[PDB]
Amino acid sequence: MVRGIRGAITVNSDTPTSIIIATILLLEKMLEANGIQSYEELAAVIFTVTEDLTSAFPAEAARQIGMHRVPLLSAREVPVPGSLPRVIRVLALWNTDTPQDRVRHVYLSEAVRL
Amino acid sequence: MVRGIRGAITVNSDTPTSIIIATILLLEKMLEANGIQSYEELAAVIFTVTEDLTSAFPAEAARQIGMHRVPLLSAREVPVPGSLPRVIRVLALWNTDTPQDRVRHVYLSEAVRL
Amino acid sequence: MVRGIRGAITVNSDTPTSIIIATILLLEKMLEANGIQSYEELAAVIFTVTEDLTSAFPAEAARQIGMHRVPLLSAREVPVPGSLPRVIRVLALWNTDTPQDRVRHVYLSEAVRL
Amino acid sequence: MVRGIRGAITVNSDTPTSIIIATILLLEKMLEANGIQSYEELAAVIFTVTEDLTSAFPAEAARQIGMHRVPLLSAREVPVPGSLPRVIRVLALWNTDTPQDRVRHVYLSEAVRL
Amino acid sequence: MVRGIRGAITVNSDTPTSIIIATILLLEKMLEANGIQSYEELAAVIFTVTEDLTSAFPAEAARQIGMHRVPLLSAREVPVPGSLPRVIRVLALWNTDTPQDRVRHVYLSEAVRL
Amino acid sequence: MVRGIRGAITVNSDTPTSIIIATILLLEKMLEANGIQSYEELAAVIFTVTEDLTSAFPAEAARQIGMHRVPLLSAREVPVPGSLPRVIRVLALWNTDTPQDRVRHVYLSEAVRL
Amino acid sequence: MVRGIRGAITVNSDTPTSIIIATILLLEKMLEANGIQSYEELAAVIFTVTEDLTSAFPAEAARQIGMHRVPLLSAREVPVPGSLPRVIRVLALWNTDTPQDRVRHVYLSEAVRL
Amino acid sequence: MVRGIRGAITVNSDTPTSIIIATILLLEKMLEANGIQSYEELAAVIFTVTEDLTSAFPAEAARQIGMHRVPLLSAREVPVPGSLPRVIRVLALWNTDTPQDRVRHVYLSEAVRL
Amino acid sequence: MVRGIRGAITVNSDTPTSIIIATILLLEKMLEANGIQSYEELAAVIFTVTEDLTSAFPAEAARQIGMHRVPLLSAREVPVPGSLPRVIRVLALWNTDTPQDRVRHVYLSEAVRL
Amino acid sequence: KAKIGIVTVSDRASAGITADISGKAIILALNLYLTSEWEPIYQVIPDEQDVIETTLIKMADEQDCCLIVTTGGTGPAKRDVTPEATEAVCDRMMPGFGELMRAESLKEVPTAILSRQTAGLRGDSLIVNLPGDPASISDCLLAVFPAIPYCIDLMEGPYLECNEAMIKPFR
Amino acid sequence: KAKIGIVTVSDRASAGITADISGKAIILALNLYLTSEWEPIYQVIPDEQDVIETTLIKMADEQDCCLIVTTGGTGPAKRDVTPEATEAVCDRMMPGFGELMRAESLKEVPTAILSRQTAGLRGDSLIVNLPGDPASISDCLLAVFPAIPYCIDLMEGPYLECNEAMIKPFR
Amino acid sequence: KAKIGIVTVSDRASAGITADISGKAIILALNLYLTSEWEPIYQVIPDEQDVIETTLIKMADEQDCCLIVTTGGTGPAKRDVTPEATEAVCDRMMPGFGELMRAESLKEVPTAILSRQTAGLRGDSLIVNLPGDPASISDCLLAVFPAIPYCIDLMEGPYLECNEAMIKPFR
Ligand SMILES: [Ca+2]
Ligand SMILES: [Ca+2]
Ligand SMILES: [Ca+2]
Repeated sequence: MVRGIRGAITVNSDTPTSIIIATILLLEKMLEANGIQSYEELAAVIFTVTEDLTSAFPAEAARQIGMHRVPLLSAREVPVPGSLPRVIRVLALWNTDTPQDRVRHVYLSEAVRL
Repeated sequence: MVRGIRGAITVNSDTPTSIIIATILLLEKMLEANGIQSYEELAAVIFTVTEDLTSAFPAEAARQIGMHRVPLLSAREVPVPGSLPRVIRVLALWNTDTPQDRVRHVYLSEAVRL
Repeated sequence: MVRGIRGAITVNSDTPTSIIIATILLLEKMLEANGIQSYEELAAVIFTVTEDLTSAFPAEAARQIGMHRVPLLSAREVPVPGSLPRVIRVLALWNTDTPQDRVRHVYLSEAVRL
Repeated sequence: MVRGIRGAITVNSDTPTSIIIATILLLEKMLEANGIQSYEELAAVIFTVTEDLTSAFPAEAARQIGMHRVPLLSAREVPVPGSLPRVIRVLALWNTDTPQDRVRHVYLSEAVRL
Repeated sequence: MVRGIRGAITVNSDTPTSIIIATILLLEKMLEANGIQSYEELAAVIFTVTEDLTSAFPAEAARQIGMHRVPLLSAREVPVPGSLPRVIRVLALWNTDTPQDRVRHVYLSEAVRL
Repeated sequence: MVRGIRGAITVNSDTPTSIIIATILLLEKMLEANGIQSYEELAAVIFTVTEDLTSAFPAEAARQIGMHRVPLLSAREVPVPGSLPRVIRVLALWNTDTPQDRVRHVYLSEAVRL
Repeated sequence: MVRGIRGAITVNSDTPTSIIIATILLLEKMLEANGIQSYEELAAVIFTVTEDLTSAFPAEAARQIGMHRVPLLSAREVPVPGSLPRVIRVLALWNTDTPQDRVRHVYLSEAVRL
Repeated sequence: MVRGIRGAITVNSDTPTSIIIATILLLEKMLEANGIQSYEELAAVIFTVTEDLTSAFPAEAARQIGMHRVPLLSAREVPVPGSLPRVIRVLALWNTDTPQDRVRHVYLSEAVRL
Repeated sequence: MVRGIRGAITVNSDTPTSIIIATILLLEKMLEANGIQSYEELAAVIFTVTEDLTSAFPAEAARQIGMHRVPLLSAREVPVPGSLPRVIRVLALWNTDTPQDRVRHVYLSEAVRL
Repeated sequence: KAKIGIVTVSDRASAGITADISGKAIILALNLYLTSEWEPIYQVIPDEQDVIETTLIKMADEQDCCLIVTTGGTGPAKRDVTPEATEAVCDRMMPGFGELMRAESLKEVPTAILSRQTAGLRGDSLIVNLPGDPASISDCLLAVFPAIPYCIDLMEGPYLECNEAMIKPFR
Repeated sequence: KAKIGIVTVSDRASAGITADISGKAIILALNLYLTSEWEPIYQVIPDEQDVIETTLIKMADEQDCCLIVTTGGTGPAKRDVTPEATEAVCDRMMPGFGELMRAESLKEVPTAILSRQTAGLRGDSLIVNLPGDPASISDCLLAVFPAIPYCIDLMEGPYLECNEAMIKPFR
Repeated sequence: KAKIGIVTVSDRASAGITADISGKAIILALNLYLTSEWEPIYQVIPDEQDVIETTLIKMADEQDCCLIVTTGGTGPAKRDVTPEATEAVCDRMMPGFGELMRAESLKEVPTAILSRQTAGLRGDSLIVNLPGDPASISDCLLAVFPAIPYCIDLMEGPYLECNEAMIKPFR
């Protein structure tokens, strides 16, 4: 009995400091919005980045807030022409009985346009 | 208690109309084959596309059939030399107690060769 | 109620024989470490490969040990400069009530450095 | 005591047949609109063409309608980015006492946009 | 009975704002220097620009000071090596009985060097 | 009441000495042929050169025979493929009541072919 | 009976002002350190520069402090990869009975690292 | 009262180990052949290398045999086409009253051909 | 007790015949100007050539006038932009008690400009 | 309608010796830039700091100019005091304007470092210094003006709309 | 342990309306940069110049912060006065900080000239202004921070060691 | 003859501990630059602001220096106060000098933003701050000096002629 949680955020530059910070912010905001109390509730978390972001692993930011015992995976997003640049996307798999329409998805900065 | 559902379909061209249509067809066929009655049964859905398809997000097609409250994610497939071109792949994560051997996977068009 | 299992392994060359073998080894080691008794326990398995590995699908190796009824998906990893080369990563989604801190993750060969 | 007459016309291709025909049409229309009765009334006629038209002299078309005794000159127009393509412009110098606001200028085909 | 009036002016950059302003200044100065009281006195006005100026039509500036009923034409100047860069030149054809040596020609900014 | 006078001449090379000399010769011949007695009779003179002549201004030659008080302008001719190379063309605007068919136009050297 | 004197100095840029100044400083410091009282004591002076310094002759700086009657020669240093950049080296040949271990060699700025 | 001593030697490759060793060998052989008993007898030593040798300073080898208090300088040899490749040349300036025809010059390996 | 002697000469071409001849001339002139009676007076001779001279060794010319027992060395001069082309420079080290201001330096052909 | 101030600072022009083409150029540029209604408030004054200060204050406080553009008196000449007068009447300065103008001009003239233009805010009014040279006027405005409509936006001033073909402001 | 000040200047954040993610971002960056022990001294204050001055002075003199980083109130908005408060409390200014930050941002937004950030020294304390925009925070710090540990070195302050993989300071 | 001031600001050099090669370098550069007659007016002083101010004022007002070049005391070190002393004695500042010098040095060292040099005018005298580092002296002068003869021209000062092979000023 699992619910996915989507998140997204943009950065202004392809640097490690920016990607990690944005990811931390998004991750923390995703957890708070849904009232998650422990990392033990997470089956797994998957990240994607657009092709214009290569300097850092988003997964590193999750470990900065102690998600060591949570399984993480990252991949590259489809590079659609004209699509929003420099986006970090998150799919958290959450062990919960929360109804689908009661899950809260989090879109930050310019990623709100998505 | 989750079961994955795999799907795949090919297109003849890298255009948005083709990718979205093929995806809709595959998605609708995946749901029907397994007797799913509501989008609320889906934890999440993940797509991949081969590197020769860049014009559109497959996730857009899912929203065309009202999968707004379902969390979606897309990524790029490994570009193996000599591998089947122009493939959209789907992994739906389904909340069900269906036995593994009773889940129905859907391979359409030239993707049947997979 | 799902737990992810992470694995990783390196290869010394981009050939099909090497990628498939390494993947089989990693997969078998992941299952043994966690005491899994049947493929029916697996919701799904996701693979990623670094951009320097293109000759083969990791998913093919899973089918070599009879994971036919298990849903598989593969994607490309983010190509971070200076990051460990030639890595196959696995995320298995496991139907279990095992505590998060009792799940065993498997890092083999040079991938131990991760 | 001289009045200039401006004309302009576009063509769809850089061929001699098209440029000469368009020029003849424009020239004949310029003369008719102003009620000119003889080529002897013309001090001179100057043409310009955009840089995407090189296959023919506009002055050749004037000689096709018997402007042999009229002095003709042609030059290249300024190639402004985003400006209307493939334009033939004419400045006829007319010996007349016609008021400035009673002279009739002629803009044909897509050149009307000018 | 016509007298030409020559003008010239330089600009420091190939931008529309600069070319139009410089042209307006030159045009206004040409008219004032010769005591012209109405645009109706002008048979026609011809402009040339050096090849390093392509962003704008000089003729546009004349229309900014209401020379709508005056016929205008523009062309490219000969690109002589080592010749003064970025020059707008004007030849106004003036209906007047002014003696040739009583006509006043106007050379502005670095164009004074001409 | 103005009549244009056309002239043309060719040169064998793109050098300043050749262009200026040819222009002087043409100019002097144009004036003599029409019986002009003073530069005061000229409203203006316009030159064009083909794109294979860039080393000099034709207008400079007119000033070598004292046409200082005469307004001069030069432009580039349309570069038609296969058209006669290395041509200097002149259009003099002459204040005269000479009939159109009594004006004498001057074509020198290989420019006679025009 | 001759003793060589070695000197070296670095500059931050390949400009004449920098090379000459640095050389003067080094030369003056070399003379002072060894207590030389006259240029007449110098048999000769040889300079070398690294390949990243080409804008000036070091020998010119010696003439700025009046070494006109002293014979000077300059050459290029071996361009070793990873070797200190932008170095001016001096070998002065000094007529003296000073013991070898009593001669003072002068290494300035970043050249101290040598 | 100074005598120069010339030496030369070849190497088979542009590596530091080879250049330094060859130089040491040549230097030691130069000293022995002339019966020099102390480094204090040397005013200075100058080296040149052909353009195909860039990996090391020859001067480094002299310091390996304790020539610390001896002033050293190196430069690039003229790259004559067809001239012997990979040559290290030495000019030692020796404080001695030895007759010119009693000084012994040392040419080793393929450098004997010089 | 040593005095350097400087010489320089230019050549019109990078050929062996020219470089050797010019060098011989310069060398002979250097010796004569200073009244040297024997090659035994020379400690050593050093040459430099500009980078536009590569066809020959200057040292070869010295051996053409019997300087076999004299130690010779050659190097490349610094290639300063705008500096005099095609220069052969000589520094002879002369065993003499001649005062510094009584030594005669020799600059020949266009090298006089130095 | 938005009101924009144009201040020509020049002893020669105010004395009626030289014609003020520098000031005329700014007005021409602004007419080319703006497609919205605006009223030019224009005045020629000598290189006297007391006069300049009073002028800027009168334009920003009394006549309510959202933007005031000055020209002249920005050099090292003894009388050039326009930046000083500007700094005196403003409560907050905008270093980014002078920095960018000098940066764009240095690609041409090395003597661009002799320019001392600044920009500042007096209440809800933006004051910008341009050099006296008529030719440099267009290039200087073109550099900083794409930021000016948004600056005025942040001060609750008039919403200036522009001719995109001439200039493109960022918001 | 080295003590670093973080000052969020915002009426909305201090009033508890908007969440302060700008301040949180700076702390996250500094945690990523520094591998040596340090204590964050953090406070949210309104856009009131008297309050800002007092705050900066309290952090540099009383609490002994070697580095104080502010965010917000650097724009042309009427209430934005952080640079003024900074200039008031510092004995010496560092023009090079604002110059570089605006220079790096201009490659993106033309409106970077509307930014008025400066930096200064109060005794042995370096104070640096960052813009309010959370996204611009990382890029601004990344530009100037490679010089900050050496600056603090010159003032006999704490020897800050950095994570090279994140940032590389020059000494 | 034109008179040019050279001021070395350094506690160690004025105390006679360290040799002043920074000041010697400026004189060497100026000798290489100028082909016209000029007299160097040179003095070494400690990092004391009262002394620096008095020195600059004495050189510009009493000894009539058209150009005064200082070196040292432009960093974030506690004693470095040369820019402050410069700003105190000048009636008008030239921001373009410090802006360009920092801009050229940033291509090398990221710590170029720690430099606080400025330039200003006292009456008819141009004062320019150079860093203390002897190596940076040539590159800093080379950057700003092509504008200095024309600056001095505008103040009715001496007409400095230059060695084109060494440096090319713009007029
Ligand atoms: Ca107001
Ligand atoms: Ca303190
Ligand atoms: Ca004075």
